[PDB]
Parts: sequence; C-alpha cells; structure tokens
Amino acid sequence: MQDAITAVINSADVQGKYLDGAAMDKLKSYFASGELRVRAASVISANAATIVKEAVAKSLLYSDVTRPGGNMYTTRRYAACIRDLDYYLRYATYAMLAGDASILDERVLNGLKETYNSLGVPISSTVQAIQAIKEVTASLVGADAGKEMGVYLDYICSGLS
Amino acid sequence: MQDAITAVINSADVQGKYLDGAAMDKLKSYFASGELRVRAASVISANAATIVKEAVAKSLLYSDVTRPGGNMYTTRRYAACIRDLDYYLRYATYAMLAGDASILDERVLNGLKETYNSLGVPISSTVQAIQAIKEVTASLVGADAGKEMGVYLDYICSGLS
Amino acid sequence: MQDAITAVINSADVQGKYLDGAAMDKLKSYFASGELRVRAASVISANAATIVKEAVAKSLLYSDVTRPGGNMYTTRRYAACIRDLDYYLRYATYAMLAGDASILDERVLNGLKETYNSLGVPISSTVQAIQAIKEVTASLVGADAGKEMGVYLDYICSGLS
Amino acid sequence: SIVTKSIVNADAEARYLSPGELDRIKAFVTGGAARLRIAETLTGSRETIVKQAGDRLFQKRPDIVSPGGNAYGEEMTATCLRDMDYYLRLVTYGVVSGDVTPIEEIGLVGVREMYRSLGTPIEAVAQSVREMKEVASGLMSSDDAAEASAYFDFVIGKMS
Amino acid sequence: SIVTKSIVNADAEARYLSPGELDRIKAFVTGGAARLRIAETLTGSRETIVKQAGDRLFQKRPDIVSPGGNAYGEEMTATCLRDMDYYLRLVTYGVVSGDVTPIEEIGLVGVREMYRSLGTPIEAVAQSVREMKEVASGLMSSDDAAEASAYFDFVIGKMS
Amino acid sequence: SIVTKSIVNADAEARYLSPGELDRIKAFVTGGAARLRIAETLTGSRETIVKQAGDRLFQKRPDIVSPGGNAYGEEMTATCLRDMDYYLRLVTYGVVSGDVTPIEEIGLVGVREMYRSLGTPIEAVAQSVREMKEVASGLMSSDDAAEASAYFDFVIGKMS
Amino acid sequence: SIVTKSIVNADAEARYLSPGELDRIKAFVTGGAARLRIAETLTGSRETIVKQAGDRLFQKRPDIVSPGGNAYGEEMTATCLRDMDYYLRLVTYGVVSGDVTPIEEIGLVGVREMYRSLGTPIEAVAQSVREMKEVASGLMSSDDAAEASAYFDFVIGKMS
Amino acid sequence: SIVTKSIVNADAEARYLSPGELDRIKAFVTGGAARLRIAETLTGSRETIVKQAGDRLFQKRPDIVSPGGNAYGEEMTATCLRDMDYYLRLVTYGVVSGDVTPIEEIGLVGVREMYRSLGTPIEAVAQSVREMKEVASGLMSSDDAAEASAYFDFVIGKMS
Amino acid sequence: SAIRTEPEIAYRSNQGVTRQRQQTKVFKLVSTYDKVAVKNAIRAAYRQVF
Amino acid sequence: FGEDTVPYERYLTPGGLQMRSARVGSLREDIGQRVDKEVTPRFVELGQVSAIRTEPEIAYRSNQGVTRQRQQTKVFKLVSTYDKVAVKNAIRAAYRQVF
Ligand SMILES: *[C@@H](C)[C@H]1/C(=C/c2[nH]c(/C=C3N=C(/C=C4\NC(=O)C(CC)=C4C)C(C)=C\3CCC(=O)O)c(CCC(=O)O)c2C)NC(=O)[C@@H]1C
Ligand SMILES: *[C@@H](C)[C@H]1/C(=C/c2[nH]c(/C=C3N=C(/C=C4\NC(=O)C(CC)=C4C)C(C)=C\3CCC(=O)O)c(CCC(=O)O)c2C)NC(=O)[C@@H]1C
Ligand SMILES: *[C@H](C)[C@H]1/C(=C/c2[nH]c(/C=C3N=C(/C=C4\NC(=O)C(CC)=C4C)C(C)=C\3CCC(=O)O)c(CCC(=O)O)c2C)NC(=O)[C@@H]1C
Ligand SMILES: *[C@H](C)[C@H]1/C(=C/c2[nH]c(/C=C3N=C(/C=C4\NC(=O)C(CC)=C4C)C(C)=C\3CCC(=O)O)c(CCC(=O)O)c2C)NC(=O)[C@@H]1C
Ligand SMILES: *[C@H](C)[C@H]1/C(=C/c2[nH]c(/C=C3N=C(/C=C4\NC(=O)C(CC)=C4C)C(C)=C\3CCC(=O)O)c(CCC(=O)O)c2C)NC(=O)[C@@H]1C
Repeated sequence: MQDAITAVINSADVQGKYLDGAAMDKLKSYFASGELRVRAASVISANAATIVKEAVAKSLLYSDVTRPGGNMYTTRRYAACIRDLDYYLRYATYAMLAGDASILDERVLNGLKETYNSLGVPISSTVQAIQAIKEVTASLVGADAGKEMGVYLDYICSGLS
Repeated sequence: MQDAITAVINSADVQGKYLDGAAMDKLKSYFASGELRVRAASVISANAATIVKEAVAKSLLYSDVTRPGGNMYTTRRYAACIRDLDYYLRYATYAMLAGDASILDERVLNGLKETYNSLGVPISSTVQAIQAIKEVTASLVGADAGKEMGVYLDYICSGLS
Repeated sequence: MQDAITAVINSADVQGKYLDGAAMDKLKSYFASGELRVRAASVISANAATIVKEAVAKSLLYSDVTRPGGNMYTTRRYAACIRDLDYYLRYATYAMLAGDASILDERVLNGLKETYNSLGVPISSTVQAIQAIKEVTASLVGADAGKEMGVYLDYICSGLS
Repeated sequence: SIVTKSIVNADAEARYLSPGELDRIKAFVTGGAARLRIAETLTGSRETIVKQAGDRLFQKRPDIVSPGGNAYGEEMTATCLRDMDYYLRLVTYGVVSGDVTPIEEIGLVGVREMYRSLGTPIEAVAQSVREMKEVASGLMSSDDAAEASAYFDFVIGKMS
Repeated sequence: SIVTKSIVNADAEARYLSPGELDRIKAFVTGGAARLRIAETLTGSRETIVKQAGDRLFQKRPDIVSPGGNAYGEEMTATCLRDMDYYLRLVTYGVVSGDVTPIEEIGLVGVREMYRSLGTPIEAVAQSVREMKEVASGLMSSDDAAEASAYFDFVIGKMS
Repeated sequence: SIVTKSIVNADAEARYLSPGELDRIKAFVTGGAARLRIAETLTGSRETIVKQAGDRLFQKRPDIVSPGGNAYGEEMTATCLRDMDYYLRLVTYGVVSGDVTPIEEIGLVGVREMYRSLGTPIEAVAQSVREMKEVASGLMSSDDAAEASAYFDFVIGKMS
Repeated sequence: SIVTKSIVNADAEARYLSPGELDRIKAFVTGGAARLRIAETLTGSRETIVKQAGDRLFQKRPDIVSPGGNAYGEEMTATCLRDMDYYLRLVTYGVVSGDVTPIEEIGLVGVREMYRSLGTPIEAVAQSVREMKEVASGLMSSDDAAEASAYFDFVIGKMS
Repeated sequence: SIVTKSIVNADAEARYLSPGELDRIKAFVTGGAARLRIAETLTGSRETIVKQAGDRLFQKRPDIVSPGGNAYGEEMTATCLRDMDYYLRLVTYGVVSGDVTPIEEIGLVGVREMYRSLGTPIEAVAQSVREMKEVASGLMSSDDAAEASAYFDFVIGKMS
Repeated sequence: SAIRTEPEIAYRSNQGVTRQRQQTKVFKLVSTYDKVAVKNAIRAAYRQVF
Repeated sequence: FGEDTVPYERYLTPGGLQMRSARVGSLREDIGQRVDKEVTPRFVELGQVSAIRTEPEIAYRSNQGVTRQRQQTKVFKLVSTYDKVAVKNAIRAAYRQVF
C-alpha cells in the first residue's frame, strides 16, 4: 500500500528523477493535512465501537435482515456484521491517514465481493450500512475530515458494488 | 458591551440556535482581522495625544469656535473639548478592537446628544473635529485599518448628529 | 508584589545597572522552572476544594475547635475557615507561580497575625492545617513540584508563627 | 470574550490597552481556530451528547423521573432534555468566546431561584451537566476535552 | 512582569489563574530566549544607541540645546544622556519581564510631575525616546524590532 | 429576639422604643410562657425525636448510610444524629426566643458551604430536619405543632 | 516495556533493531520523565484515588456491597479496596514501562476466570477501575491524564 | 566546634585569635579527614549499630522490654531504638565537630529530667550507649575506636 | 469535653467577628412619601458621616 | 496454524523450561524462595521527620528556642592574681560588661 508520500516517491522514481518542485509541493500539502488526518484518526480510534453502534442502529436494526430469515439474524452473523463494519471503519481510517486508497484496494477489496457472493451476504444492505457509517463518522469528526472519510467509504462501497 | 464574537453569539441565542455556518464564517472573519485590529490599536495608543492635537489644530484652531464667543473659548471650555475628543478617540479604538459599535452605543452615545444640546456645544463643530480625527488616524494606520477606524468614527458622528 | 523576574529587575535597578550575565542566568533558571510551576498551579487550581477538604479532614475535624463552643463551631465560622484555607492555598499558588514569596507578605501576612489574635483563631491549629495542605498538595503534584508549594506554605506558616 | 474583558478593564483604568493585553488578544484570535473546531464538534454531537447524558443522569437519579419527581412524565423529560440542550449551547458559546461571560449572562444568573420556583433539584441539574461533560470528553480529543472542561466545570460549580 | 500582571488580575477577580493566563505564562517562559537575546543586544549597543538617538534628537529639536532651553550646556546634555539611558534600561527591563508594569512603576507614573518640576519638555522627552526606538529598530531584526517597539511605543504614548 | 431586634432598631434610629415596639415586647413576654412550654416539650424528647427522625431519614434515603455514603459507618451515623441534635437544639432556642435569629446565626449561615466541604447532601440534611419537624409535630399539640413547625420550616427553607 | 517488546520482535525476525525501532526506543527514553512524573502522582495519591473510586463504585452498584453481595462486610470491602489498589499499582507499572505488558502479565491474564471463581462481578470490577480512572484523570492535567487513560482503558476493555 | 569555641573566647576578650588558637584550628582542620572517615563509618553502619546495641542491651536488662517495663511493647522497643539512633547521630555529630559540644547541646542537657518524666531507667540508657560503643569499637579500627569511644564515654558519663 | 466554666463561657460567647455586623440597621430611601422615614434616614446619614 | 500461519514453539518440556528459566539470570526472585517484604525499621520511621523541611523552616528551626548566646559566652573568674594577663583580661571584660 502506498500513501501520498509513497505515491510521490513512486512517481519520481518511474521517471528516475530526483524530487522536483511538484513533489516538494505535494509532500508539503500532505504535511499540512497531516494534523487534521491525525486528529480525525485519534477521534475515530477513541469512538470506533460507538460509531458502528449508531450506524447499525440507523441502518440495519429492525429490518428483515435482522429478523429471522435475514442474513444478520443469527447471533454469529450479527457479530460477523459488526466485525465487518469495524473492518470498514478501521481501514477507512487507515486510508485517511495514508492519504490513499491503495490499502483499501489491496486488503479490503481483494476478494470481498467474491466472498460476499459466495456467502450470500447482502451487498445492498452492507453498502447502506457503510453509508450510514459515513454519515455518523462525518457528524463525529466534522465536515472537513468527514468529506475525505466519506470519500474513502464511498470508494469501498463502489468497489464492493 | 459587545464585540463581534458576543454580537454573533447574541444573534444566535435570541433565536436559541447553535452557531450555524454563517456565524462561524463571521467569527473566522473577525479572527482573521484581529491581527490588523491589534496593530492599529497599538499604533493609535502610541500616538493618541498627537492624533487629537493635529485633528484639533486642523479642524478647530484659529476659527470662530476658538475665538471668543465660540464654544471653545476659555481654558476650561478648551480643556473640556479636548477631553471630549480624547475620549472619542479612545472609545473609537475600543470599538475597533471589539469589532462592534455597542461600546459606543452605551458608553459614548446615550445622553451625549442631549447633553450637548443642553450645554450648547456645537454638534457640527464636533462632527468636523471627529472627521479630522478620522483622517489623521487613517494617515497614521494606513488605508486598511483606517477604513474600520473611520467607519466607527462616522458611526459616532451619525449618532451625535 | 514581586516574582523572580521582578526580583532580578529590582536587584539590577537598585544599583541602576543593566542586566549582566548573572541576571540572565537567573531569568533562564526561572524560565526553566516555569513549566513545572505552571503544571503545579493548574493542578492545584483544579483540585483546590479537594485539598482543603482532606486537610480539614485530617487536621481539624472531630476536635475541640469543631466541638460546640469551639472556634470552628457555628457553621458561619466553619465556612470562614473553609474560605480562609482556600485563600491560603490560592495565595500560596500565587507565590509558587511567581517564584517569590512577597505576595504572601503584602497580601496575606499583612495584618493576618493581628486578625487572628483579635479573633481568637488558633494559630497553631491553622499552621497544622496549612501543613496538611502542604502534604496533600505535595502528594498531588509530586515531590519536586510539591517542594516549591511546601516552601511557600512553610513561609506562610513561619510568618503566622 | 477576552477582548471584551480587556476593553472593560482598560476603560475602568481610563487608558488604552497595554502591550500585554494586545498580545493576549493576538493569542486569542490565533486560538480561535481551535475554539471553532471544538464548537463545531460539540454542535455536531449535541443531540447524542444530550441523549446519552440524560440517560446516564436518569439512571443515577431515578427519583427525578420517578413519580412525584419534577421530570416525571414524557413531557417533563423532554423539557429537561431541552434544558440540557440549552446548557450545551451555552457551553458552545463559552467555547467560541474563550470565556464564561455568555454562559453566566444567559443561563447562570438567578438559576438557583429559577429552579427553586420550578421545583427542580439543582444538584440533579449539576449532575446532568457533569454527565454531558463526560460524554463530550469521551467523544472529543484530549486537548479539546480539556478546553471544554473549564466551561463545563464552571457551569457545574455555578449549579452547585 | 507578565506573571505578576496575571497574578494581580486573578487576585482582583478573587480566582485562580485561568487556563488562558497559564498558557500565556507558559508561552512567555518558553520564548524567553528571544527576550533575553533582545535585552542582551540592547545592553550591548547601549552606548552607541543612546549616542545616536541623543544626537539625532539634538538636530531634531535644537531648542532643548539652545540657550534658554532646558539642556543648553554640555552638563545638561549629559543629564539628557542619563535620562535616555534610564529609559533605555527601563525598556530593556520591560522586554525581559514581558510586561510594562516595571516601566510604569519606575519611570511613567508621575513623569509629568517630575518634568514639570524640572521644566523639561515632556514632548521632547517623548521625541528622544522615539529616536532611541528608531535607532534600536535599525540595530535589531524586524520581528525583534517590533517586540521592542511595543514597549518603546508604550513609553512614548504614556509620555505624550 | 424581638427585644434585641427592637433595641437595635431604636439605637440605629437614635431614639427610645416606640409605644408599638413596647406593646410588641409586652405581647412577646405574655407568650413567653407557652413558648417555654413548647421548648421544654422539645427538650424532654430530645433522644427520642432524633432516633425516629434519623431512622425515617435513613429509610427515605438509604444511600447516605449504605457503603460509600457520607454516613455509612456507625461513627458517620452518630455524626448525622449529632448534627440533627444540633439543629433540634437550635430549633428549641428559636422557639424560646420567639424568632429564628439564633437558628440562623449559629446553624444556617454558610451551612451550604460547610456541607459542600464535608460532602454531605444538603437536601438530605433538609429531609432530616423535615423528619424531626414531623416527629415533634406528632408528639406536640396542634397549636404548638404549628408554632414549632414555623421554625422547622424556616430551617428547611434555608437549607433548600 | 517498549524496549523489551522491540527487542523481542527483533529477536523473532533474527535481526538487529531497525532504525525506526531504535528511534522509538530513544523517544521513549527521552520522554520517560513524564512517565515517572505520572507514576509519582499516582503513587502519592493512591489512597485518595482508591477511596474515592471505591465510594463512587459502591454508590453506582450498591448490591455488590449490600448483604448478599460479593463485597458485603467490612473485611470484604477491605479486600475489594485492596484489589483496586493492586490495579492502581499495575497501572503505575504500565505507565512506567510505556507498555501494557506488565499489566496484562500481572493482572489481566485469567482475570475473568479468577473473578468468576471468586464470584466477584467482573463488570463491577471494571466499573471500579473506571471510577479509579476518572479520579486519576481529575487529579492530573489533560496530557498526563490522557497518557494514563490508555492503560486505564486497556484494563477496562480486558475486564469487559 | 573548636572554631566556634575559639571565636567565642576571642570575642569575649574583644580581640583577634591568638597564634596558639590559630594553630589549634590548623590541627583541627588537619584531623578533619580522619574525623570525616569515622563519621562516615558510623553513618554507614547506622542500622547495624542500633540493632546489635538494642539486642545486647535487652539481653543485659530484659526487664525494660518485659511486660510492665518502659519498653515492653513493639512500639516501645521501636522508641528505644529511636532514642539509640538519636544518640548515635549525636555521637557522629560530635565526632565530626571534634568536640562533645553538639552532643551536650542536643541530647545531654536535661536528659535526666526528660527520662525521669518519661519513667525511663537512666542507667539503662547509659548501658544502651555502652552497648553501642562496644558495637562501634568492634566494627571500627583500633585508633578510630578510641576516637569515637571518647564521645561515647562522654555520653555515658553524662547519663550516669 | 471539660466542664465549660464561666470564664470560658464568657470568652467564647463572643468569639469571632463582633455581633454588630448583624446587630445594625441599613437605611434605604425606598420611597420619598414617608416623611418620618426620610427624616430617620437623614439623621442616620448625619450620624454615619459625622 | 491455518493455511497462513508459520508454526512456532507452543509447548516446552519441563526440562527445557528449567534450562531457560533456572539460570542465575532470568530467575525470578519469587520462584523457589521465601520473599520477605522488606520494610524500613520502625525506629527509623519513628525518628523520621515529617514533611520535606524546606530551607526556610530549616534555618528558622536551627534558631528556635533561647538564643545560643546563653551558652556561647565566657565567664571571667579571677581564680588567681598571679596571672597578670588573666587579670588584665578580666578587667577589660568587666569594663565591657559594666559600660
Ligand atoms: C446525616 C444526618 C447527614 C450527614 C451528616 C454528617 N455530618 C458530618 C460531619 C460534620 N457535621 C458538622 C456540622 C455542624 N457543625 C456545627 O457547628 C454546626 C452547627 C449546628 C453544624 C451543623 C461538622 C462541623 C462536621 C465535621 C466536624 C465534626 O464532625 O466534628 C458527617 C461526617 C462526615 C465526615 O467525613 O466525617 C456526616 C455523615 N451526612 C450525610 O450524608 C447526611 C445527609
Ligand atoms: C530503651 C532504649 C530505653 C527507653 C527509651 C524510650 N524513650 C521513649 C520516649 C522518648 N524518648 C525521647 C527522647 C529524646 N527526644 C529528643 O529530642 C532527644 C534528643 C535531643 C531524646 C533523647 C522522647 C522525647 C520520648 C517521648 C516523645 C517521643 O517519643 O516522641 C520511650 C517511650 C516512653 C513512653 O511511654 O512513651 C522509651 C521506651 N526506655 C527504657 O526503659 C529504656 C532505658
Ligand atoms: C470639542 C470637540 C467640542 C466641545 C466640547 C465641550 N463639551 C462640553 C461638555 C460636555 N461634554 C461631555 C461629553 C461626553 N459625555 C459622555 O458621556 C461622552 C462619552 C465619552 C462624552 C464625549 C459632557 C459629559 C459634558 C458636560 C460635563 C463636563 O463638561 O465635564 C463643553 C462645555 C460647554 C459649556 O458651555 O460648558 C464643551 C466646550 N466644544 C466645542 O465647541 C467642540 C465642538
Ligand atoms: C479556620 C480553620 C481557623 C479559623 C478561621 C476563621 N477566620 C475567620 C474570619 C476571618 N478570617 C479573615 C482572614 C483574612 N482576610 C484576608 O483578607 C486575609 C488574606 C488571605 C486573611 C487571612 C478575616 C479578615 C476574617 C474576618 C471576616 C470574616 O469573618 O469573614 C473566622 C470566622 C470569624 C467570624 O466571626 O465569623 C474563622 C473561624 N478559626 C479557627 O478556629 C480555625 C483554626
Ligand atoms: C512546652 C510543653 C512548650 C514549650 C515551652 C518552652 N518554654 C521554654 C522556655 C521558657 N519558658 C518560659 C516561661 C515562663 N517562665 C516563667 O517564669 C513563667 C511563669 C510560669 C513562664 C510561663 C521562659 C521564661 C523560658 C525561657 C527561659 C528559660 O527557658 O530558662 C522552652 C525552651 C527554650 C530554650 O531554648 O531552652 C520550651 C521548649 N515549647 C513547646 O514546643 C511546647 C508547646
């Protein structure tokens, strides 16, 4: 997985040139955004479980999926759903800190679609749950960090769908 | 008394609502202008006596007001006029720092007009002296700070009119 | 009053000379101690009511002063003790922050001896209460930072002796 | 605000602001960014803060929501949550202003007499303010929680 | 001193120092290296700074050195040199202390009474301090010049 | 006491007591017999009244005596009963004097601050005083019940 | 300890410590003064923290100390407070180490089994640790409280 | 000290110190090294000296630690060891100072009266000091043994 | 504790701030219609000032 | 170990564990020994001074009761008149005391 710094370095290395002014400026921009990214990551780390709690409450609970016959009915399947949303939140935080979606591509979405298709997990419902994660995290962290957090979450949703 | 921040807070509180986007923008604008306001206040405090001196000389001295039969005749009346101008300048600087005219409203305005009417003080002459102070302070602090300073001085002039 | 900086300045000004290397060294020492002083001051301000609570609990409660006819009887008088102990703690914090115990002389010890002698306030009991305050604050802010607080509370106790 | 306090003190002394006061004003305007960030966080999480603090307060003090209590009944509970929202808004005002004057002017003068007339336990109100404080501190960064701590504790101490 | 000023304000309000005041004290103690450097520079260039300022004062207001003026002889010019040295030392004291209270307590309160007793033109004294400020600004860095110029401007305004 | 109250008023006005004040003192002296009877009735059942008052107070507020409460241990409960004895004694003083002056002077000024320092719930102390008033009213005559309940309610209101 | 963890990792990959690991160790060694200060604070105020947290926990969960509860009785409550003191000591060890390894090794592996065997409610013990964390956070500034909160939350999460 | 004694004598005579007194001060300074060595030895062996001294003293005088004795209980025995530590510290002080002056001024004036008020056997205290001297002589060099035994014998004779 | 003899009783009956803090009157001209009250306030003013 | 875990040493024989954790180093203080809780002596605690005793208190308490001048003095007893120097010293001291 490549962060913004790694992306700049890779772009320079492909042409085999030292760090130009453009790479200088991009690194400075990432350094400027670093404070906001770190604060958002710390807040989300502190409130990770709760965010998933309101997300599932807003999105999934008291639905056919949670009722018997739905994928989230069993206690094991509900725990798996909570764990999946925790994965989505944590890896979105990772993408926020890195400034790139490379980690999401390589780890989160490597075989997620195939495994969901095999296991019968409802892609539409999980996308809706991730979206609700997006609104809750945006509310908790503010619009400024919430915009990029939602960008990463929408990337995950688009890849999964 | 009120400043820009307290004015925004009261405008929100009267409706009983949290600080919206517009209130945040106004607070940001005041915070950005705070540095220039502080510099202008420092300069005006440094050269306060000379500002009043030059404005009085340019607008009042060697005129009918200072001549016998004018309101400014006699050392006592001259000192009263000078004190009035000095307090005008100081309270205008206070209002400039605060970003609001409320300090002028309930510390320079209520009762001033009818007090001048009772004592026969020339309102037009006072307005001209305040205009002279405005242009002197504009010359001292430059166009940017002079704009706000003259805005509040013109507010005082309009109130005293 | 006075502090470390004002003490150095007055030491230079009594002979009228500027600040030599020794004065700058003393100022640097005070600036180095400043972080510890600010830490201890903030902690003591946060826990001021508690500190007096345990000092009274472990120094004065269930005793002749509190018993009927005791000087700490008559709940108005108990509140007076609470207020006086809070005064001692606050001014000791002032002395600790300043680095010089002159504020205690000119704002706490000024007439306090005569006050207590005329009021029948047990001086030794007050000294024991201040010592308990010293122990509590030392345990609260550590041994090093608590050393300065102990020094200034000891100054108060010696002046009250 | 600190600007208003400095202006008031300078007017009381009949003098222009001193260089130290101007430096403090510059520090305040510089920290206004952090102030606005904390205020935006509190405003965004106000509803969850109020709800969680109210639930915790009700669990700690069942009497107020118990029959015969002031907050007994759904409408009384809603009104109490409205009061908690009022005090959270006041805390936001204090955060943005950098001082406690907005809170003191709006919802701290005569509050004891007001709740005594309304038959409200001021200790219960202080406990509600405390619970809102822990909820906000949990859902806020460490330094921002410390900044809001001063205003929350000021409100709590005024209550008690 | 800044510490003494904040302590006096807190004592007047009958309260502990606020977190903002503690932050100001912390920032001042951290940045003290620059203030000590500025004081060192002013004390070092004390001789030349005062000489140039006094000379420029003399061709700026020759009346003070004129016959009948206050400082006509070389002895009275020496008295002006001593006064300007005093005010430079007070400015350095203010710079190190971080607050204008030492300057105000030493040579600002009753300065009008002193110079009326001596016959000295306080306006010309303010002009002399202004010239010392100009020469110090020439001898210092821009930001350092501004930091010292705060106290020079304070003294000049109080004198005027 | 109405005696010292009228004396203070007369001294402040620099005059002798008026006919109305003398008549008021006369009526006070006339009622002194019944006031002494009520005071003796309260004093006779001192131990009993505090017993039932403390028991009913603990029944209403079990937390104050449970572990972690301000009155958990036997010593803490004895301290509560000592405070209740103090307040009943002050109430007897007030009943004798015909005015709440001794009660206010010895046990009502700064009571809130004292109990805040000690951590004691002031509302619980008021409930204890309420229980003592109820017990005294139960074991006293109806008119004397109201006469003592005046002072008891004054103390309860001051605590609340 | 961060040093021990880094050394164990470097041994596991059979390589010398990476430059990043060495930098982290150097940072911890430099910052150890704050850790020692926090540990000193907790050690000095251990008894007060334990007592206040115990009282708060008993009020929050009366059943554990009421008769029929696990901690009912003076000696049982003494043992409960001893457990809380043990966990405070473990938290101080973790703070000094900079890693939760000592806490996990000494008082978190098999804690559920130990308390289930004893009959003590594990969630009650977690609530006790939470009360201790709140008291300790109050007894120190935001930075040191924020640091100690990591170990406090680690213990609470393991207990939960 | 010899320095203080010579200064006192010289001031009483209102004169500067004589060559003989100065030579005495020189000899005292020269012997300061050995005196410091002996004092350091005793301070290092402090707890040992008190322990074997107390054990031997109790063996010789079991009644003092027996029931009904002044030092029966464990606290009383600790108080004896505390007194022994006091006198060993005083003896080290005297060894450093080269004279019995600190010992006499600290713990030898009114010692008989103090122990009679406390009901302590003064001869038993003398035996305690004798046991301490034996222990120190055993664990100290021969010449230093005599040097410290001078002070020990002084204290013993003062006791007797 | 102790027996609380008359000397200590007299000493402790007036222990802190004197009772004159509460045993005094404060005059407020609440209304200008009571001439007697106005005269009392004026006489009090004379007594206080002189 | 799944399809993605490298094996690792999961169990140790008692002999190997003893070889690892029975050497002079790496041997815990409390494994096979009676650990006596070290405590300061009771007399040391009794004679220990409370608080920190800052420099102001130290200087103040060094001169606490009657001033040391009561003992830091000389008494001039003219034991014998043969010592002319002693006689002169006593006479000068008498002058000093009287005047
Ligand atoms: C149970 C009834 C409530 C309660 C009471 C309680 N009080 C204390 C301790 C003290 N109470 C007083 C009160 C007074 N002193 C006075 O002079 C007057 C005038 C009459 C009053 C009312 C004082 C001075 C103390 C402390 C000093 C002393 O006791 O000598 C306690 C013990 C608290 C402690 O930590 O020791 C208790 C339990 N507490 C409650 O929670 C109930 C509502
Ligand atoms: C056993 C060794 C002998 C013995 C000793 C003993 N002493 C005490 C109590 C006190 N001892 C002192 C002594 C001193 N205080 C000083 O300041 C000095 C040096 C300057 C000395 C020597 C004091 C003051 C006390 C009482 C006060 C206090 O301890 O702080 C006890 C206990 C007496 C009691 O009943 O409390 C004992 C046992 N007693 C013997 O019988 C042995 C001969
Ligand atoms: C000077 C520019 C003009 C002038 C001045 C003048 N003023 C007075 C008398 C008064 N002016 C004031 C002023 C104020 N009251 C307020 O509350 C404020 C806010 C700071 C102000 C500025 C007051 C209170 C008085 C009366 C009380 C007093 O003077 O002390 C006079 C006196 C006139 C007379 O006949 O006595 C004068 C001369 N006169 C001019 O001609 C100028 C245009
Ligand atoms: C309490 C543990 C001890 C005690 C104290 C006590 N003090 C008063 C009254 C006063 N205390 C002060 C003191 C100060 N005023 C100042 O400005 C300063 C600077 C910090 C000090 C130290 C004063 C002026 C008073 C008188 C006014 C007032 O009472 O508020 C009281 C009560 C007196 C009364 O009559 O109410 C008490 C009880 N007394 C003890 O016995 C304790 C050892
Ligand atoms: C002892 C329990 C407390 C205490 C007292 C203490 N006093 C002294 C010294 C003197 N005490 C007096 C007092 C009086 N002399 C009289 O004639 C009268 C009439 C009864 C009195 C009250 C005097 C005059 C002195 C000094 C002269 C002398 O000591 O001979 C001391 C020792 C002082 C010293 O330096 O030796 C002490 C210890 N101190 C405490 O801490 C106790 C509370």
